[PDB]
Amino acid sequence: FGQNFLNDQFVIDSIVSAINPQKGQAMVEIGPGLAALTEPVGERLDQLTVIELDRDLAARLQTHPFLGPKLTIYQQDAMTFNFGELAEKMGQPLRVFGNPPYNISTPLMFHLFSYTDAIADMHFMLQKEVVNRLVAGPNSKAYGRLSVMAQYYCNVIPVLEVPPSAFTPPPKVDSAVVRLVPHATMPHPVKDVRVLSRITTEAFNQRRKTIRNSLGNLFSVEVLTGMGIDPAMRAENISVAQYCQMANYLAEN
Ligand SMILES: [Cl-]
Ligand SMILES: [Cl-]
Repeated sequence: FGQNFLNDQFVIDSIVSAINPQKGQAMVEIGPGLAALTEPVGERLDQLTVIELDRDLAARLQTHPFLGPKLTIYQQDAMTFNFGELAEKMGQPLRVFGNPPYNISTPLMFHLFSYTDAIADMHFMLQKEVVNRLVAGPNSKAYGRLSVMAQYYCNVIPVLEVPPSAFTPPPKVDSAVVRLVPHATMPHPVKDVRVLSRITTEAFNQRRKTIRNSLGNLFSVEVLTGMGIDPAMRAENISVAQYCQMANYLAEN
């Protein structure tokens, strides 16, 4: 449980103009809620898809006077949803947007990243501290596994800052809308993304320990220094490119 609904008309119109929905596109809203974004987005379209977990909230959109005829509604967890299959059915990549429940906001990005070409872009309302993590550069408390994985997959652009008073009820923290665009060309292509995922996982479990300590399991001291990496570095010190280099190393050797 845990839902906060956008109430601010001027913020909503900002988010909507930021998303810039256009007829012909395959928009998919996650957590439409009380139709705060769904209404104004819907008005611009002839067809819309929404995934809403709450049984009552999904039922209400079904009988909405204007949205009703335009909507395909999936009453379920967005985590269990095959977006690739939808993009296949739609015949084009999806523009996913909305306000995912906090409890799945991190896993859903990962889920969505794996469909790669099936997603045109994403506009999400998320906790501020998560937006900080997504866009974080090295040498920061916010820089972590998520930073590296998201930046591997996507251009990450913070779009709008949203204070709690634009929600009923207000949340305990600040929020931000973030745009994520899967890379047309991978800046740091990686032969096996599973390896990058693993390196980052094991690296960031031991943030304080040095890369030499934290992943002496996977790389010898010579391998790291042969890559230009200082073994005395902690996980926060290693650039996104460097992580991708290490992943490419293990896959090729
Ligand atoms: Cl309503
Ligand atoms: Cl992290």
